[PDB]
Amino acid sequence: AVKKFKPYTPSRRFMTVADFSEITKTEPEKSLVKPLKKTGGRNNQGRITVRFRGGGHKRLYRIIDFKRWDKVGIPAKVAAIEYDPNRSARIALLHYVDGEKRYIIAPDGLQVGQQVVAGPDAPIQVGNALPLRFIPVGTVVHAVELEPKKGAKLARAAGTSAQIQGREGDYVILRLPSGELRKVHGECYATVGAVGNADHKNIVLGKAGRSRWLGRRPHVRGAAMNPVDHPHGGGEGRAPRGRPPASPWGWQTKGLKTRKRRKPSSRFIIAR
Amino acid sequence: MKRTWQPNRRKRAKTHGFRARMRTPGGRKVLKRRRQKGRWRLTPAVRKR
RNA sequence: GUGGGAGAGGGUGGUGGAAUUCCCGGAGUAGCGGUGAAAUGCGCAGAUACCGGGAGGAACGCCGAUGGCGAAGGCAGCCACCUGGUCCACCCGUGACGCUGAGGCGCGAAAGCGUGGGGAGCAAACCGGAUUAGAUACCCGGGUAGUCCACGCCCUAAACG
RNA sequence: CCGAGGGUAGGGCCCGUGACUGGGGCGAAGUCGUAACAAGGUAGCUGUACCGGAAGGUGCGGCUGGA
RNA sequence: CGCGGGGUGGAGCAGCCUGGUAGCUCGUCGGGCUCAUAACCCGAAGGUCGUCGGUUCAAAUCCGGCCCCCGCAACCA
RNA sequence: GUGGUUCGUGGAGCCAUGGGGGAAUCUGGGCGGACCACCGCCUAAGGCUAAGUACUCCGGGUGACCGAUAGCGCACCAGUA
RNA sequence: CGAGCUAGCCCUGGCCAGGGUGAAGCUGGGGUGAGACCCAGUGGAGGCCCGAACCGGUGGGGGAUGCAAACCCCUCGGAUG
RNA sequence: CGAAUGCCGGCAUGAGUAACGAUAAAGAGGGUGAGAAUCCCUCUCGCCGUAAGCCCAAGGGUUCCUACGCAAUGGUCGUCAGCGUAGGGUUAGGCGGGACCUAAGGUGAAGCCGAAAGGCGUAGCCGAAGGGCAGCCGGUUAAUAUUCCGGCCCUUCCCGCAGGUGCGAUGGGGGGACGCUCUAGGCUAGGGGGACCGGAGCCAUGGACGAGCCCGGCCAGAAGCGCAGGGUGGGAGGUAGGCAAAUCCGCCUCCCAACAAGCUCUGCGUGGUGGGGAAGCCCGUACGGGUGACAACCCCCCGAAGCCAGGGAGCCAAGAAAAGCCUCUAAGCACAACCUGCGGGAACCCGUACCGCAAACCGACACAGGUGGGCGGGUGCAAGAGCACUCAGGCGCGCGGGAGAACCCUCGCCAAGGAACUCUGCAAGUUGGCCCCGUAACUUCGGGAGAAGGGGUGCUCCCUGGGGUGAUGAGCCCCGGGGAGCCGCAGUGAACAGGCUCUGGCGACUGUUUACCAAAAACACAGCUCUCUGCGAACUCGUAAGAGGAGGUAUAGGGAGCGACGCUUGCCCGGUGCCGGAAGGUCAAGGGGAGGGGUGCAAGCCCCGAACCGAAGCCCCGGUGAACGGCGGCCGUAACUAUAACGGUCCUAAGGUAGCGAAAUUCCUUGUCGGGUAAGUUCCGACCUGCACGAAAAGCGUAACGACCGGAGCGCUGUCUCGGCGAGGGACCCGGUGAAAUUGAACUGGCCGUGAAGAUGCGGCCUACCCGUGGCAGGACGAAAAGACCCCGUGGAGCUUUACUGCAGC
RNA sequence: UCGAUGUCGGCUCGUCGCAUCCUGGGGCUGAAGAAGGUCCCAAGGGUUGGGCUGUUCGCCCAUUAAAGCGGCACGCGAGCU
Ligand SMILES: NC[C@@H]1O[C@H](O[C@H]2[C@@H](O)[C@H](O[C@@H]3[C@@H](O)[C@H](N)C[C@H](N)[C@H]3O[C@H]3O[C@H](CO)[C@@H](O)[C@H](O)[C@H]3N)O[C@@H]2CO)[C@H](N)[C@@H](O)[C@@H]1O
Ligand SMILES: [Mg+2]
Ligand SMILES: [Mg+2]
Ligand SMILES: [Mg+2]
Ligand SMILES: [Mg+2]
Ligand SMILES: [Mg+2]
Ligand SMILES: [Mg+2]
Ligand SMILES: [Mg+2]
Ligand SMILES: [Mg+2]
Ligand SMILES: [Mg+2]
Ligand SMILES: [Mg+2]
Ligand SMILES: [Mg+2]
Ligand SMILES: [Mg+2]
Ligand SMILES: [Mg+2]
Ligand SMILES: [Mg+2]
Ligand SMILES: [Mg+2]
Ligand SMILES: [Mg+2]
Ligand SMILES: [Mg+2]
Ligand SMILES: [Mg+2]
Ligand SMILES: [Mg+2]
Ligand SMILES: [Mg+2]
Ligand SMILES: [Mg+2]
Ligand SMILES: [Mg+2]
Ligand SMILES: [Mg+2]
Ligand SMILES: [Mg+2]
Ligand SMILES: [Mg+2]
Ligand SMILES: [Mg+2]
Ligand SMILES: [Mg+2]
Ligand SMILES: [Mg+2]
Ligand SMILES: [Mg+2]
Ligand SMILES: [Mg+2]
Ligand SMILES: [Mg+2]
Ligand SMILES: [Mg+2]
Ligand SMILES: [Mg+2]
Ligand SMILES: [Mg+2]
Ligand SMILES: [Mg+2]
Ligand SMILES: [Mg+2]
Ligand SMILES: [Mg+2]
Ligand SMILES: [Mg+2]
Ligand SMILES: [Mg+2]
Ligand SMILES: [Mg+2]
Ligand SMILES: [Mg+2]
Ligand SMILES: [Mg+2]
Ligand SMILES: [Mg+2]
Ligand SMILES: [Mg+2]
Ligand SMILES: [Mg+2]
Ligand SMILES: [Mg+2]
Ligand SMILES: [Mg+2]
Ligand SMILES: [Mg+2]
Ligand SMILES: [Mg+2]
Ligand SMILES: [Mg+2]
Ligand SMILES: [Mg+2]
Ligand SMILES: [Mg+2]
Ligand SMILES: [Mg+2]
Ligand SMILES: [Mg+2]
Ligand SMILES: [Mg+2]
Ligand SMILES: [Mg+2]
Ligand SMILES: [Mg+2]
Ligand SMILES: [Mg+2]
Ligand SMILES: [Mg+2]
Ligand SMILES: [Mg+2]
Ligand SMILES: [Mg+2]
Ligand SMILES: [Mg+2]
Ligand SMILES: [Mg+2]
Ligand SMILES: [Mg+2]
Ligand SMILES: [Mg+2]
Ligand SMILES: [Mg+2]
Ligand SMILES: [Mg+2]
Ligand SMILES: [Mg+2]
Ligand SMILES: [Mg+2]
Ligand SMILES: [Mg+2]
Ligand SMILES: [Mg+2]
Ligand SMILES: [Mg+2]
Ligand SMILES: [Mg+2]
Ligand SMILES: [Mg+2]
Ligand SMILES: [Mg+2]
Ligand SMILES: [Mg+2]
Ligand SMILES: [Mg+2]
Ligand SMILES: [Mg+2]
Ligand SMILES: [Mg+2]
Ligand SMILES: [Mg+2]
Ligand SMILES: [Mg+2]
Ligand SMILES: [Mg+2]
Ligand SMILES: [Mg+2]
Ligand SMILES: [Mg+2]
Ligand SMILES: [Mg+2]
Ligand SMILES: [Mg+2]
Ligand SMILES: [Mg+2]
Ligand SMILES: [Mg+2]
Ligand SMILES: [Mg+2]
Ligand SMILES: [Mg+2]
Ligand SMILES: [Mg+2]
Ligand SMILES: [Mg+2]
Ligand SMILES: [Mg+2]
Ligand SMILES: [Mg+2]
Ligand SMILES: [Mg+2]
Ligand SMILES: [Mg+2]
Ligand SMILES: [Mg+2]
Ligand SMILES: [Mg+2]
Ligand SMILES: [Mg+2]
Ligand SMILES: [Mg+2]
Ligand SMILES: [Mg+2]
Ligand SMILES: [Mg+2]
Ligand SMILES: [Mg+2]
Ligand SMILES: [Mg+2]
Ligand SMILES: [Mg+2]
Ligand SMILES: [Mg+2]
Ligand SMILES: [Mg+2]
Ligand SMILES: [Mg+2]
Ligand SMILES: [Mg+2]
Ligand SMILES: [Mg+2]
Ligand SMILES: [Mg+2]
Ligand SMILES: [Mg+2]
Ligand SMILES: [Mg+2]
Ligand SMILES: [Mg+2]
Ligand SMILES: [Mg+2]
Ligand SMILES: [Mg+2]
Ligand SMILES: [Mg+2]
Ligand SMILES: [Mg+2]
Ligand SMILES: [Mg+2]
Ligand SMILES: [Mg+2]
Ligand SMILES: [Mg+2]
Ligand SMILES: [Mg+2]
Ligand SMILES: [Mg+2]
Ligand SMILES: [Mg+2]
Ligand SMILES: [Mg+2]
Ligand SMILES: [Mg+2]
Ligand SMILES: [Mg+2]
Ligand SMILES: [Mg+2]
Ligand SMILES: [Mg+2]
Ligand SMILES: [Mg+2]
Ligand SMILES: [Mg+2]
Ligand SMILES: [Mg+2]
Ligand SMILES: [Mg+2]
Repeated sequence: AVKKFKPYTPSRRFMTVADFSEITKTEPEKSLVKPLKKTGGRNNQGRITVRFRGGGHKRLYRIIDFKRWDKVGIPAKVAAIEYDPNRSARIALLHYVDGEKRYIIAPDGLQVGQQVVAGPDAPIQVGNALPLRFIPVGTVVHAVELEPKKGAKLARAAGTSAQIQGREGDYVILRLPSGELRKVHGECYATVGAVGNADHKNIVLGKAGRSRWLGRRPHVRGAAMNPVDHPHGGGEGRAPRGRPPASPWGWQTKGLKTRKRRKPSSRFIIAR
Repeated sequence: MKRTWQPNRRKRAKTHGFRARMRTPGGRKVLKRRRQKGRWRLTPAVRKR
């Protein structure tokens, strides 16, 4: 839906906030299962190695369930859907009859009170997790494992999915959010449905501060700098570059393919 | 204005203390040099309890 | 009211085959495309034509009519749901409850616009190749917006009987 | 107190005038090309969209006021 | 003032660097087609190569000096 | 592929070795400056071994060494203020 | 050897007088087939406004062997981010 | 040694000169003393009072208190001191920190890596103004006090008795546990008033013996109460999860509650008792002591930002951890152990003085600078921590006395004119708070807005409407209305408090920046687009291990550019880049050996060595511009001239579209028209001949916004005509202390000449007794910095690239 | 003169030259008069305010007896901007 504001201030006239109506009466989270201390820090042991990180709201990590094959066969009741500061998506709090409480990343269409479960069994319904094999060709799916028993790694961003395209002996072909065509092992779990919160892309930050709230420090142009700092630094009053556009570290930034050629992963990929 | 000396006992101790110098080869040599020199004070005297 | 009937009338969800284009495998060569005639273009780096597989979008051949439906615009593969209009028969109920309609309000082809998706074919602009005195056209080889979908605008027409 | 009028400030409508600009009408025999009327030598017209010295051309849907 | 590029039939341009031969498109002129003009077709004409010198057997062509033309430069103060 | 030696790729041996290949036990093996023949010299891939040699924190001796701006930074409670 | 100054980030704390303006959303009324929407009243949003603390450092003057190796005076920017 | 802007030391000059450190301010009497403006005391005066007053923390480290001192330290003096000598002073189970806990980060057994040194590292450990944890009020010292003492009250341990129970962990669960804005109810701190209570006293100078003036009317406090408020459901089954096990927790399912009824838990009142208790007067202090006193200790009102507290509501950016504590069981042990009550005993270590917005901290100084947290009274002005005055409390800033010139600083006023000043209204004025009328273009519908422009503002009396606290009233406190009237030049009478408008450029906007000459139109910014990246991601850092990215996964991450929003962003892929091409050419080691060479009597041993087989790269074939970039010349033509829709021709990869244009771009240039003016190189509008705009190094616009920059007008003025006067701090004179750069020596005039070309010093002439004080700046090519421009040196550094040569990386 | 001779303009303050702008005296005039022209003498005094531009200079506006030209380190920054 997206919340919109009137221009009672500049920067309030474009600003735009998510709709939280799917956030069920459960705004503060769940101890026990999560949260952990989350360790803010824009850099490695010592030095900054990703520029322009820092500031922005304190967070608690929700330790979510990315391998659903523990509770094969054990169903769970979806108890709530809550805000997760550390991902684009929303998260489902679910209660297993087992007693155990996990969070699943919350797919589009998930309703509270719903039944959900994981395993070879598993009715093909939104929320359920299955090894890729038993899932019908053509159904859209998410939180897909890359290699079996290694955890969900594909399609967890808000409003993303992959679609099952066909099969090939032990592998089923996937079409990933990027549009790539991937052979992913049959035995990999993946949960049916799309991610949801799909209006995430429609949000307009609206002002500088908002950027900072999310811990995004000001990014400065190479043009703004000096020859010591950047290939684009200097010279006089503005300058068009004077070389093929580059990163600060000298590599070209328009076109230069960067995936290494001899990756053994290659023989499992069929697209862009 | 604000000058450059902003005394802090803890800082002076953690920074220039006998135990800091002892911790690394760089520092151990400092004690060696100061000893051979005949320095009355190997490290700065940080006070208080 | 009761009981019936035809229909591409509307909206949503799902689905089927033919064809084109691109990709992959096989087989296969010296030309294919195209036109008034050509050239541009594509092709021994293996094109065209032929067989197998896969992908994707869009439009539904025959039935089809000089036919049907709607208030117009408009509506056509098939299926299910939701839904409007309407004709007949019986003459059962109400009982003049009617007709029209400034304004208002809704709907309103195509092109266009916003946001996002999609993109096979086609195709403004644009680039080439021929034609001409010239060609910013007509023909030909490419080609992007758009053409498709969702939501929001736009309100025009030879919106014509 | 009110009160003609005078004064200060800010608006509304109207008329005049203005470098320069936009298209319009009119003015016997200047230029360019041929769009329309015959199937007008590309059927025409059309709402719209883009392009072009110019008439105009092309895309899309429409009309018969053409076959 | 300095620099380097250029003046060739009526128009716009080739011809030079490796000196002997001035070519193209248009235009002009004569002839056709047409009722006529243009288009088109068949013929033909037209250039002291900016000027002064010499270099060579021979100069548009190579080397000097003036003459207009274009282009660049003129910075530190 | 490099280092060592006077040797800087040189006709470049010798001595060490990171990489690849990879033997033999005296009729076995290395060397005498590419290499080959001859004539010779040595016996690699385990280890230890006084003395003669270096220095001067410390003690002593001596000076065609200084004599308080000299001589050690310091003759003096100086690596101090 | 230095981040006890300065720059950024990390962890844990603190501070921001008093005034203005009045968004959404609620509630009532209106409107409609249901809506949209429109009036109020309520509400109390914002890199919103005036202005101390606080953070600055705009213009002018002074100062110039200074009170000060960047200061003083009047003036001025921000002040729930 | 005579020179090195030489080195060390010593002493001159400037010179009794500049200064003596905030313009908050002093005067007198009396002490003391060898000696007093400067020390003590008293009286008067002034300054601070969201401090210039109190309390913490850091830092400092004896500066504390006292006795005796004044050589030096003190910008003067000093009898004084933060200085010299000595002596004394810092008392804790409850305050802070440690025998408690975890944060970032550190360290780091396991493990991983690294020539060495060392680098990483889930467990643990360390690490704190954050979690935890038991003391309040008074009194005493010259100097400590939540530490001593008094009263009242608590905490752990250890050992007993007495009563309870399956007790029991570093293991399970629960809790601890958390944002920002706004907030309700009830309290407390604190404050105002009182005809009431308590007090020495006091009637002055015209009046007042009065419900007069003045001063004060509290603090702490266990249990039990009372009032507010915070936390919490109770059963019974079933159970497969909480990494062993649980009765606990979790998840089901039935009952009864749904209330805070009940349990607890805090706060606040009250409380046995304990303590404090003014002005004034009298004393001797360097200060405290006594009396007031058997002190009184009561009633209203305002009331927090603090307390109940984990309260409530809203919002998106979604808000530590661990222990203590509750609970559940495990091994064990159930004569143990643990819980409750009561007794007795035990209770360590380090800090404690003083300064603490400053003369004791950071700035070489008793330095107009910098320094975190809490209290911070009253009155008035709408409010407030603002401003004026002033409680408590603390100060008059460690040179003074005169004078009353120039000039400077800071300040006040000014006839007439009013921007004529000037690069510029620079500066200075005008305006200024609050209530009420009233407000335009334009606009993204919010705004523009405090638009503009106006009016009101004191005091007195009369009438009158709402609340709040009390009971539905009096009072006490907040907000209103109406009507008469009074005084002055003037009523936010003092202080604090916008000058306004029109029109351009740039940048959308709040932000950011060259600490110490630039705050901007530069950076940033939401947003747009291109490109890389399928996850052990790309990229970054690191030799490595490893880490960031990210406990993220294409709606995500990195890189580049543009830079809100509107309308848009043309043509060129020839060169360079990047992308795509199992063909071809070239292409290194390696393979391969036709063939040849050297030695051997030979078997042999050792050399070179052509075919051919050999990657990436380059070549070559394509693509791609929100990739690097680029986007023409010359002639002719219309029935007045003029101009050229129209044509010719050359060349290119293509030959700049729209929009804009004498511009933050225009040389010629003050282009030419128009506008503002008496007059306009600037400004605004146009034209286009664009030296040398033009589309994401974006193009053209845009409301709002700005300590930006330009042009104009109103208002107002000492900016100016053109100055004048007054004020205070200096300047001047006197007493006290007393610097500096500079300096070859000096017995240091003018002119015209001359000289290395600008002479006090040389020539000629002219002038001129010796020495100071206040002033002025023409000169000593005055001082200051071994010119920062310029060149030179086969000097140096930062930067760049299709310079050379390497290296990392790929 | 580079071990420094501050560099345009303005402002303040002057002073000097004369090849004189005005005022005084004068000759020739194609000088009727008035007013001019032009040459000689003469520096004693005077030689305005504004718009524009950093400007010097210039161009304007309104005046005037006139709206002079040059030098003094393009006079003058230990005098200012
Ligand atoms: N009245 C005509 C209107 O204007 C236009 O027409 C104008 C022009 O097109 C037209 O120009 C014509 C030209 O077309 C034609 N080929 C040649 C002719 N000499 C011109 O003529 C013009 O100029 C001449 C001389 O000055 C006059 O005498 C004459 O009146 C005038 N029409 O002159 C017209 C004005 O007079 C539109 N084409 C027409 O549709 C419109 O309705
Ligand atoms: Mg936890
Ligand atoms: Mg590192
Ligand atoms: Mg470290
Ligand atoms: Mg940026
Ligand atoms: Mg820069
Ligand atoms: Mg660089
Ligand atoms: Mg430039
Ligand atoms: Mg550059
Ligand atoms: Mg009937
Ligand atoms: Mg009708
Ligand atoms: Mg329509
Ligand atoms: Mg359409
Ligand atoms: Mg968008
Ligand atoms: Mg096509
Ligand atoms: Mg076509
Ligand atoms: Mg033709
Ligand atoms: Mg019809
Ligand atoms: Mg008009
Ligand atoms: Mg007109
Ligand atoms: Mg036609
Ligand atoms: Mg025609
Ligand atoms: Mg036609
Ligand atoms: Mg059309
Ligand atoms: Mg066309
Ligand atoms: Mg220079
Ligand atoms: Mg060597
Ligand atoms: Mg050998
Ligand atoms: Mg040998
Ligand atoms: Mg030997
Ligand atoms: Mg030995
Ligand atoms: Mg001697
Ligand atoms: Mg000595
Ligand atoms: Mg001696
Ligand atoms: Mg010495
Ligand atoms: Mg409202
Ligand atoms: Mg507000
Ligand atoms: Mg604000
Ligand atoms: Mg403010
Ligand atoms: Mg000498
Ligand atoms: Mg000396
Ligand atoms: Mg003197
Ligand atoms: Mg003096
Ligand atoms: Mg003096
Ligand atoms: Mg003083
Ligand atoms: Mg006062
Ligand atoms: Mg002492
Ligand atoms: Mg003392
Ligand atoms: Mg004494
Ligand atoms: Mg003294
Ligand atoms: Mg002093
Ligand atoms: Mg004495
Ligand atoms: Mg003392
Ligand atoms: Mg102990
Ligand atoms: Mg500890
Ligand atoms: Mg610990
Ligand atoms: Mg370590
Ligand atoms: Mg660790
Ligand atoms: Mg602690
Ligand atoms: Mg404690
Ligand atoms: Mg004390
Ligand atoms: Mg138990
Ligand atoms: Mg436990
Ligand atoms: Mg626990
Ligand atoms: Mg009396
Ligand atoms: Mg009490
Ligand atoms: Mg268990
Ligand atoms: Mg007393
Ligand atoms: Mg709460
Ligand atoms: Mg622990
Ligand atoms: Mg103490
Ligand atoms: Mg104390
Ligand atoms: Mg303080
Ligand atoms: Mg002092
Ligand atoms: Mg001070
Ligand atoms: Mg401060
Ligand atoms: Mg207060
Ligand atoms: Mg006020
Ligand atoms: Mg104040
Ligand atoms: Mg005046
Ligand atoms: Mg006056
Ligand atoms: Mg006036
Ligand atoms: Mg002026
Ligand atoms: Mg002037
Ligand atoms: Mg101005
Ligand atoms: Mg001003
Ligand atoms: Mg302006
Ligand atoms: Mg502006
Ligand atoms: Mg800005
Ligand atoms: Mg700053
Ligand atoms: Mg600066
Ligand atoms: Mg600024
Ligand atoms: Mg500044
Ligand atoms: Mg990692
Ligand atoms: Mg991570
Ligand atoms: Mg990106
Ligand atoms: Mg920009
Ligand atoms: Mg930019
Ligand atoms: Mg472009
Ligand atoms: Mg190109
Ligand atoms: Mg190409
Ligand atoms: Mg290319
Ligand atoms: Mg390639
Ligand atoms: Mg190759
Ligand atoms: Mg122009
Ligand atoms: Mg230009
Ligand atoms: Mg004019
Ligand atoms: Mg003009
Ligand atoms: Mg530009
Ligand atoms: Mg561009
Ligand atoms: Mg821009
Ligand atoms: Mg700003
Ligand atoms: Mg004055
Ligand atoms: Mg005075
Ligand atoms: Mg004196
Ligand atoms: Mg000297
Ligand atoms: Mg001379
Ligand atoms: Mg002499
Ligand atoms: Mg002389
Ligand atoms: Mg002088
Ligand atoms: Mg020099
Ligand atoms: Mg050289
Ligand atoms: Mg010089
Ligand atoms: Mg000198
Ligand atoms: Mg000098
Ligand atoms: Mg004369
Ligand atoms: Mg005369
Ligand atoms: Mg003016
Ligand atoms: Mg003069
Ligand atoms: Mg000159
Ligand atoms: Mg000049
Ligand atoms: Mg000068
Ligand atoms: Mg100066
Ligand atoms: Mg001077």
